[PDB]
This record gives sequence, structure tokens and C-alpha cells, in this order.
Amino acid sequence: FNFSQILPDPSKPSKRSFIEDLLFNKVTLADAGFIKQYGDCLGDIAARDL
Amino acid sequence: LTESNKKFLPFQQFGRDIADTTDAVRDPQTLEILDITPCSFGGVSVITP
Ligand SMILES: *[C@@H]1O[C@H](CO)[C@@H](O[C@@H]2O[C@H](CO)[C@@H](O[C@@H]3O[C@H](CO[C@H]4O[C@H](CO)[C@@H](O)[C@H](O)[C@@H]4O)[C@@H](O)[C@H](O[C@H]4O[C@H](CO)[C@@H](O)[C@H](O)[C@@H]4O)[C@@H]3O)[C@H](O)[C@H]2NC(C)=O)[C@H](O)[C@H]1NC(C)=O
Ligand SMILES: *[C@@H]1O[C@H](CO)[C@@H](O)[C@H](O)[C@H]1NC(C)=O
Repeated sequence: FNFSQILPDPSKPSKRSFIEDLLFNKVTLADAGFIKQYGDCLGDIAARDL
Repeated sequence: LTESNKKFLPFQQFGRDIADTTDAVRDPQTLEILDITPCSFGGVSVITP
């Protein structure tokens, strides 16, 4: 049996598998950072998104 | 109030946000555009035993 597609990948910085990486890339988060910290919002540039 | 790069058209005076609050202004004496950003605020939590 082949479990390399679901076992964690040590090459990635976060220990997620190939399928977990596909599931994280397919779901488009609005903003998953939660690290705005009011310093990003001081500059009013159009790249700031909502 | 900060210096801004908003390309105001010459008939435009104010800029508005999504909630129709003023986001940029034109200074009347010197025709320049100023961004308005509200002052620093946040929540305070107390961690105690
Ligand atoms: C158990 O299952 C795994 C995965 O199915 C097998 O391991 C090999 O895994 C790779 C993919 O990880 C298979 O595909 C080959 O990928 C090469 C590049 O890999 C990079 O990119 C992938 C993401 O796509 C990363 O996961 C990986 O770490 C690398 O960063 C390609 O260069 C290969 O192309 C070659 O084959 C194709 C035909 O498929 C040709 O057209 C190309 O010209 C080129 O020759 C390839 O696509 C690879 O096939 C898997 N097998 C081998 C032998 O390498 C395990 O082998 C398997 N183990 C058992 C016991 O079944
Ligand atoms: C008003 O201020 C502007 C900006 O410096 C200046 O050019 C203009 O001469 C002033 N007008 C008067 C009447 O002082």
C-alpha cells in the first residue's frame, strides 16, 4: 500500500501532506493571517482588501 | 492625517469609504489630498490566576 500522498511531507515548512496542501489551496480564504495588528492598516493603499 | 496618493479629479473634494464615512479630504488653503486613518484602538484582556 502507498501512503505517501497522505503521510506528512518533510520538505514543506509546515508538515502537511500533498492532499492537505491541495485542500488548503482550493479553499480561498478571505484573510487567514489574523496578523494585521493595526500596522498594516496605517497605510491606505488599494492593495488593502476589505 | 497623512499624505496620500489618491488621484482626485479637480471637481472632487471628498473621498468616501464603503460605509459612506470620509476617507480622504482636500485641504482648502493648499490643494493637497490627506488620508484620514482612525487612531489606534484595541481590546484589553486581563490574565489572572
Ligand atoms: C508511492 O507513490 C509515490 C507517489 O505516487 C511514488 O513516488 C513518486 O512520486 C512522484 C510524485 O511525487 C511521481 O511523479 C513524478 O514526479 C516527478 C517530479 O516530482 C516532483 O513533484 C511532485 C509533485 O508533483 C513532488 O511530490 C515531488 O516530491 C517532486 O518535488 C516528475 O519529474 C516525474 O515525471 C517523470 O515521469 C513522467 C510520467 O509520469 C514523464 O512524463 C516525465 O517525463 C518524467 O520522466 C513523475 O511525474 C513518481 O511517478 C513516483 N514514482 C517514482 C518511481 O518516482 C512512489 O514511487 C510509490 N511507491 C510505491 C512502492 O508504489
Ligand atoms: C490663501 O492661502 C493660499 C495658500 O498659501 C495663498 O496662495 C493665498 O494667497 C492666500 N490668500 C490670501 C488672501 O491670503
